[PDB]
Amino acid sequence: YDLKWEFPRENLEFGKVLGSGAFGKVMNATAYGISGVSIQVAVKMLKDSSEREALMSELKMMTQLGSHENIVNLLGACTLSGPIYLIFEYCCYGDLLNYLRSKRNVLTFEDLLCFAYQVAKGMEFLEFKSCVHRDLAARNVLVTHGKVVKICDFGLARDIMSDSNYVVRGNARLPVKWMAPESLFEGIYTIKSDVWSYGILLWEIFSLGVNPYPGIPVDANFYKLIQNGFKMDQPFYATEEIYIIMQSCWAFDSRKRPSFPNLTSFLGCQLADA
Amino acid sequence: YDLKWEFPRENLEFGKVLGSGAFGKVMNATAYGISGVSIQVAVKMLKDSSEREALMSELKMMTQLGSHENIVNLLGACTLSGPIYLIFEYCCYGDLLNYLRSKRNVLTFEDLLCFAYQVAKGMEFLEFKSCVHRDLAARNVLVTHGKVVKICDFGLARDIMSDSNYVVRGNARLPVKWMAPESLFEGIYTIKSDVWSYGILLWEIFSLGVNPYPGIPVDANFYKLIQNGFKMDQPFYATEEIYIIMQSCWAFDSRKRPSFPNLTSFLGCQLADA
Ligand SMILES: CC(C)(C)c1cc(NC(=O)Nc2ccc(-c3cn4c(n3)sc3cc(OCCN5CCOCC5)ccc34)cc2)no1
Ligand SMILES: CC(C)(C)c1cc(NC(=O)Nc2ccc(-c3cn4c(n3)sc3cc(OCCN5CCOCC5)ccc34)cc2)no1
Repeated sequence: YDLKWEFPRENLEFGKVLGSGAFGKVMNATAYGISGVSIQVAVKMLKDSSEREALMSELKMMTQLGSHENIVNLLGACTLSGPIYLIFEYCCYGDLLNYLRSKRNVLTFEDLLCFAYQVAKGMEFLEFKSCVHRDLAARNVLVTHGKVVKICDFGLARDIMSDSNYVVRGNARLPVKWMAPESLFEGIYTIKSDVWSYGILLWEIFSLGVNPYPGIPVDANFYKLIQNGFKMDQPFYATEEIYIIMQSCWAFDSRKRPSFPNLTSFLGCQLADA
Repeated sequence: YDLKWEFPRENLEFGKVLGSGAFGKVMNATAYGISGVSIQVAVKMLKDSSEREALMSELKMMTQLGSHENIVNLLGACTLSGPIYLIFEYCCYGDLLNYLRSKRNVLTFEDLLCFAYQVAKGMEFLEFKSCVHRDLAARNVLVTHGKVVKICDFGLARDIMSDSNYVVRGNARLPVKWMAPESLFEGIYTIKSDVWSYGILLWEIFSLGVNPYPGIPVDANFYKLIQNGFKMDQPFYATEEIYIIMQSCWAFDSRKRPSFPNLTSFLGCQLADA
């Protein structure tokens, strides 16, 4: 743990709560001298030592990572004289899933294309840094000024007990509709697992925030539907090209899916034309 | 049949034979006053009235079609005082399949990308004109000056009795490895059937002319292999992007394949980058 991250907690001026869960929360705050004179920041904190580490493990993970434009970037932390705080960039428009739903500032197709592009840029970065995201969805992407989007993970700051998209499977509560077959049936999580999730995230964007596999519940039939190769139909705001791209992320063989460098090229092409 | 097509057969100066079959042939010739003062042309002709029409039906089909750059274009015809001739543009480098094989003028990846692009341009044209090609392969594409490629059909000017890629199935001899499942199992031939063939043609280009499904013979197992969703692995000269594109042409559902306008956009993007 580098010392340059350590930020005076007294310089933090707390505002409203941005998200809450059973383990922890994300507050909004004003931080003096971390950038102007002060900026808006988002602060992660807890509310049990089995999770005092899971935060600390997130702390060292975010510092090793390095910054990217399409990632919620760490600015500082408080880890010495009191409770642990992780200080992030503030994304004033909240998560992408709600942002899309509320937009049903006017929203164009090219914006949709941009959102998709930036997320693939951000996952390309993670691929390079050799990370996997175990919960990649639209709800785990934030929106800031200038239609910029940043990938994040609420993790302990989301109440999964009351989120219907997290389904009890085995000794856990998982976001099943976003998960790859190897994840579901072998507990495997790779960058290509993320690619499958990205495909679902594309569906989320170009449906404008419709729940994946709409009208289909998560029961015994769903797992056999996925396992027999079921794929969603085209979402309303998808072009023909995008749907094909979206479909490649859903190859049952994880080896047959595109990489994120591939996805960035495919979507870069679409942006240049659109 | 418009009269502007009618060309004086005396103005034709015949050279070598460019292709032969059981029904007819394609001669090379010099035609005076059909364009310079004279040009090289390719002439289709027969060698039985059940095929005197199949040629005449090709004649009226090529005149209704209109010209495109990536199509072997009709220039004139002789249909009044003697045997029927159809006068086409001359493509001096022969068919694309041999051209690739002999190149194993130096050949670059971007040329490969261009070949693929032009063929999709040409099939996009046919799609618009509401035609299907029932035999789309690399062997049915010609190469001219400037690395330009033009789609064609030898048809009666190819000896299928001695071409191992035409397999006896039912009461016919068909190019099985290039054929879509609906074609094979329902006798259906649509523009999306052509899309599947285009996928195989891509494989041909980026393998540099390797026979599709190499090491796999056309027997009972092959039809059940295709029917159970078997797809070729990546050809040696394919990039990651191209393979994904190539794979979309092979969706078992014909409705899930890209259109040719789609393919042109996908490959146009790749050209712009490469
Ligand atoms: C990606 C990677 C590296 C794997 C990772 C990240 C990670 N860790 C994290 O991503 N941590 C983290 C950091 C910040 C946030 C976060 C949430 N919000 C903001 N930052 S800014 C914000 C603003 C919000 O609402 C504003 C008002 N809106 C408009 C009006 O209506 C209400 C909504 C709501 C939530 C919200 C979440 C998680 N650990 O690993
Ligand atoms: C597409 C559509 C509309 C469905 C269609 C087309 C259609 N009908 C047709 O496409 N007809 C047609 C017209 C021309 C040719 C043809 C063949 N060749 C040429 N034109 S120019 C040429 C030159 C060749 O060799 C030159 C020397 N090479 C280099 C040295 O080694 C030897 C080889 C060989 C073949 C050849 C084929 C078919 N009917 O419908």
